[PDB]
Amino acid sequence: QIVMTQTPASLSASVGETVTITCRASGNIYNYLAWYQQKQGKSPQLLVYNAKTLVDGVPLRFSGSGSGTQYSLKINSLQPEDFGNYYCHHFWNTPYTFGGGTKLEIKRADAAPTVSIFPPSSEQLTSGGASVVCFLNNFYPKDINVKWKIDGSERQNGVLNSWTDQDSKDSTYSMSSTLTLTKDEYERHNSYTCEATHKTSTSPIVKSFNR
Amino acid sequence: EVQLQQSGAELVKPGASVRLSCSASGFNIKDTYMFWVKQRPEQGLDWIGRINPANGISKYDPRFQGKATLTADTSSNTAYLQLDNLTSEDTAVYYCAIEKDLPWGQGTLVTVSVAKTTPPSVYPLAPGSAAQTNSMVTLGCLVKGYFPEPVTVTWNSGSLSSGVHTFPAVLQSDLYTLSSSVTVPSSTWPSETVTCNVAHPASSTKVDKKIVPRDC
Repeated sequence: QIVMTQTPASLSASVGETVTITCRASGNIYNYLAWYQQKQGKSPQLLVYNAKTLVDGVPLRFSGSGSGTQYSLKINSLQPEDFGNYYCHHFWNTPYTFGGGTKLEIKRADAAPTVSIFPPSSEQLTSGGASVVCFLNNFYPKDINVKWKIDGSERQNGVLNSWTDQDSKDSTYSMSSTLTLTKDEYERHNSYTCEATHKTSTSPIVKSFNR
Repeated sequence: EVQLQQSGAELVKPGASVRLSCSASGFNIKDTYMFWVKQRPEQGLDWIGRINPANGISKYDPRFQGKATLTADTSSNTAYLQLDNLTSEDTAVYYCAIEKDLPWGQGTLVTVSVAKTTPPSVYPLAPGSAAQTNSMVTLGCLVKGYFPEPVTVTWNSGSLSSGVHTFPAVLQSDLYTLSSSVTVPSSTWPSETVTCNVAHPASSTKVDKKIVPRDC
């Protein structure tokens, strides 16, 4: 069948910039192509069909083109809500295959993580568990590292980290770090420290409670 | 209006079979081609096959030929997809769409697992009495110990919008853990009531937990 080969895999550009996502069909597809944007947790949205026709209700900044085996999405004057995935889809013949996608992140000025830490809820302590949590909200770039120093000593056991996706207005990220201990162990240590090291300052952000 | 409504989320032992339904409201199925798209968690879009409901003929991708079967009945105007001999490899979100200018269905979640349903336990995250007499405060909610997906967290019954971040769930011994934060100004807390509300449909469980200061 005709295999869609999409590029580039991951992309970073800033607001105001012009970008181009290219899709190369193994075989000729005579303009039977369509582009989508899938935002995290939502259904893929169609942008343009039949290679060049832009869908109604879709911004003029999204221009589509191509001929033969080469086709490419063009985003002139990028905007903050343009982050997401873009899939080029073929439907010349069966099976109608999808390209591998493009993770488009939005280049923005750097920003430091504003952090906060929370001791375990009174309620949880009785279940036989203790979860110390720390939220490092709103930073950019995504690279960031937090270390849990229990009584002044590093612990890396039972820590769960999760991150959100780029905000719609500001393009930043947030992360939640969770060190889960047994009620017993939590009770036999005092200071609990969520220390984070970003790229915006050389001296690490520290937030801790003594209990 | 005109839109496709897909069925609800599923929880199945492996080896089991499912039959998902996709409804067309305000338009007639028989006049279009309908296709289904699969999407493994964190992965991309796979086309399953298309169907023309009129003549009842469907075209699949060889990878799904012996796993999926698209069937369309114009009478109730509902299109279906049946999955056979489920395996972990089939746990994903399924989409329903028409080959034209119309938005696809919201998709259906099919979680294949031996793990039985388990309601979460939400613990409220109140700070340890530190200088909270500064512009904005950050409250938290930690939802954990539930299966399957998805849970829903909102703040003060959906009224608190700006400042909330619900981070994605993650497995542990086949149990998820998720958590949400909200940044309300120092003034509103606690001069007003901020509460974390979470609904886990799979177990007909909803839980409200009032974020309140820690004592002594």
